[PDB]
Amino acid sequence: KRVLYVGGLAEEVDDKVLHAAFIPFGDITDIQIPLDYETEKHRGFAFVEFELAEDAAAAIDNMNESELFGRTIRVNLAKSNPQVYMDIKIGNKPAGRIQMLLRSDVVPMTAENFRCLCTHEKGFGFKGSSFHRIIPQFMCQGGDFTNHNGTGGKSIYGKKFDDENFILKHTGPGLLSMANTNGSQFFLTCDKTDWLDGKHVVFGEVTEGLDVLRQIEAQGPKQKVIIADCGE
Amino acid sequence: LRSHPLPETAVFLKLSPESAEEYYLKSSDRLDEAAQRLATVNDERFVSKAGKSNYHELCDLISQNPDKQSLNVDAIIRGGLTRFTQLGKLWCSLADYYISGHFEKARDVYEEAIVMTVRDFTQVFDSYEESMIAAKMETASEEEEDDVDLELRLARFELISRRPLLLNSVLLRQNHHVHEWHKRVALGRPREIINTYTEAVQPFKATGKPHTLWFYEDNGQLDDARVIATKVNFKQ
Amino acid sequence: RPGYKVTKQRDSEMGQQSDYPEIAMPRHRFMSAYEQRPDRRWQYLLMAAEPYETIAFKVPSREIDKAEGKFWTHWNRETKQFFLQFHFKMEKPPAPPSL
Amino acid sequence: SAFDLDVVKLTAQFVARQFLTQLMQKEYQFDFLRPQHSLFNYFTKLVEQYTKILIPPSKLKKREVLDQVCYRVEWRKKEEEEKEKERVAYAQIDWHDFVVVETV
Amino acid sequence: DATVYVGGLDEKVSEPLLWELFLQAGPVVNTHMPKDRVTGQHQGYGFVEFLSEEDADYAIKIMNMIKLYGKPIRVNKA
Repeated sequence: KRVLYVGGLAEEVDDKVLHAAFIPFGDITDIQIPLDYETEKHRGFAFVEFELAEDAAAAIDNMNESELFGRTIRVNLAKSNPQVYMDIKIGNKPAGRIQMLLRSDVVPMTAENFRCLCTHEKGFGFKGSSFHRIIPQFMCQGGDFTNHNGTGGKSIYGKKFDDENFILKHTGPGLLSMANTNGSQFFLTCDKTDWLDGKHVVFGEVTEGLDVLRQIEAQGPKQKVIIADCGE
Repeated sequence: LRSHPLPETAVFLKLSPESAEEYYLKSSDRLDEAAQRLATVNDERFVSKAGKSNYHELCDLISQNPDKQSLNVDAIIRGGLTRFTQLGKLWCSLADYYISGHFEKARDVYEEAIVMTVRDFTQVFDSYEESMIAAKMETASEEEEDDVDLELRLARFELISRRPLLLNSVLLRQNHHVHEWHKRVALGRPREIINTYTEAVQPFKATGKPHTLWFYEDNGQLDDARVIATKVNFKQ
Repeated sequence: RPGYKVTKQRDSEMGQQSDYPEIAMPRHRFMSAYEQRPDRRWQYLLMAAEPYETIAFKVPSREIDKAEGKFWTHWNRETKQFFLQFHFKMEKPPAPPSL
Repeated sequence: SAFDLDVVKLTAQFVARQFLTQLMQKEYQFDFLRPQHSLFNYFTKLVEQYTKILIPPSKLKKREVLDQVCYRVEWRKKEEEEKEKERVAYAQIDWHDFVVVETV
Repeated sequence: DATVYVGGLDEKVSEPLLWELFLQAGPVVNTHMPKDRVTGQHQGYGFVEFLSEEDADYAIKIMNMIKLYGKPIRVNKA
């Protein structure tokens, strides 16, 4: 809930202008502006990531429909426990953003691994990888960024790490759980999957974009499902 | 650069040589800001001149405002030099308007070149003959409330042309304040007569025209009649 | 700024008397006219309730009343940000307000 | 963690009664004194607790205990369910059965 | 656990590529993959009895990685 979409940007607006306009609400960790290399100009929008979700929230309230460089801008969510996002592309088509809360309070090692794999801060991660196993009414599995078939992946700690605990249960759809010997592979549940309780470590939940998860499930893969971008 | 930082900690022409050798420019602008702050007369303006020698430009224009008249217009020329055009230019027009009517009218013109500028220029016309021209053009640009505004302009500015624009408002909407728009021509018995003929074309407005040639509660029940068993109420 | 407000009224215990806690509030969604059962290019503020028929309201203006963090970020998504953010369901009188 | 615990609780014992603010200047062991170091918070707890022991240094002569535990007791699921229902139905109705009247 | 239920298959698969397929993991002692008589074709779900239970619980762990005709294969205890 830390990443914001910012649209309606005049040509003169750039990453410096955005930093200056949004920093009053709190520290910012990243600013991305898609470019058209044929023109060398941006496409009128950007994504601003705040350090704190509370600050991102205050920014949405005060900046949405505000004026920047003479015109009205649009600001909204793009898609203590870390929150991360994945932007999903299905076939050649953007599907939207899934936002996830990681339960560092319950499973700190498991949450930290997934967090780092979203940011790529350890030198590798999920960006550009696929959901290679998708079963309707069950789950969508990804994170195999080395072999892309369920045989690969690696954690930030080495090839594998221990099951921390089984406190969190598979109680319904939209939960994050480790595939397994934990590495980087994970799944997003599409129903209650309680037969996996005590076998797979649950470590997070979808907070925004359940609809995007349902679009992934709809491919259960009939079309490639790619993590086009991700981060914290 | 670290040596430049330690030298900055140590910290005028020779010092400028040491600084330029140390370089970066943002620190120099910060130094000019330090001069403008520490001086807070004419020597500060000289520091602004050295700052001009150094080459945020809008911030320099703000310092020029702090220096406050043709020289300020020269500073406006420097602001024009700073960029071909986005909000900072609007700030320049804002400083131009806040304080030489031509300085505001020109910025209002450039704002007119690109609708909010037309709105601010409309506010400038609201501040005021030429402003009346801008306002009448704003109404004639092609809304009944705006027609009421133009009628207010007739009430202020300036008569037959007002009758023509009133004819335009009448053709635009034959509905009950139009007689009052005709009343401006009386400034009245004739405009009231137009209010009467309009009543024939359709209440108290004709009587007001009669006073111009020279109970409100019953006029109000009559207004209830004027609302667009119900007919029986119109009878009562 | 300027915003729109709709007041939808429902039956007066006339036919709803025949109550088995089966989903026994109305829901709104913004639909693009790009899909219809000829012409298109505008949005509709559709409002739906189980028995009664759907209802739509054309929104030519690109954006109106689209606020910015009205409440203090409390997360009961209900259906979506739109519904919780700006709807009221007087269930006792059967009046659905939307703005 | 016995070391950390012991030093926290000791500096907390003394801090509960100027001696620490002098110790810091006289002697990286007590790095928890700054609110920066996480453990600092727990420190603020211990001290408070000790500060409390200094309160009734008076006997406690507490039926009553029961009453108290009841009052403490006295001092969401359904909602989640209803919400779920709503999501289901919203997801499951024809948003193409249009029949509009006006426009704004 | 000695037996597993296996869903989501294509009829070109038969009892043989199940034999071969699950003995890749561990030997299928008793194979059952229905042949439907009426239209002479397979619905694609399977039941497997093993030597003992340990085979089959490891089979629960490893087992659902098989993909029959580009497509997913269900394996669960029974």
